[PDB]
Amino acid sequence: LCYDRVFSDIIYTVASCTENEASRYGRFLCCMLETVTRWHSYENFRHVVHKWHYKLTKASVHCLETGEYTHIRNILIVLTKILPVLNLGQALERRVHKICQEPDLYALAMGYSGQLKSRK
Amino acid sequence: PTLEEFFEEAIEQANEYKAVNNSNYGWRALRLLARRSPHFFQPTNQQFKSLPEYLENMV
Repeated sequence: LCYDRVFSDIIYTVASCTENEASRYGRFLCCMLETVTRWHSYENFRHVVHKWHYKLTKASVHCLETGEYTHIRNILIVLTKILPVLNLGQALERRVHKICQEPDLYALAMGYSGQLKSRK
Repeated sequence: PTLEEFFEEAIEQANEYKAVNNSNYGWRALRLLARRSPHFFQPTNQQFKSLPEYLENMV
């Protein structure tokens, strides 16, 4: 239940960070995420971790395709921190659209897109 | 301000030029809803389209 509530409500907690508390929040998020993916692999657990990843990427695209400067900045630095198929493609397309639509946010978006292309 | 000295208007105003349309206040409301308002971490999960919609319901 704790992991559920941490993976679900990600949106506003991310939106409410002072440009580096988003980094400190992504650090712990990626730590517990790599914990889950480590002791993940088992069928029901595979389904529930699929649901977690789905809710996470859904909140991510929802926060990216809209939700001006503070939201997109915080979610960009967080997605960079948790960087280590269809969901990945959709997130990459939305991030590329947000990047091409555009200062420093464009640089962060280009860096995240490059990291995603490398980790493709 | 503890949830009542801060807003003081949202309850009294409930969207062209309102107060829940400004991010410089909506951000601080999200910073204040973190310390208090136990219904913040509550698993709502209803996919509110915009932050003003989620914010007005939490006031």
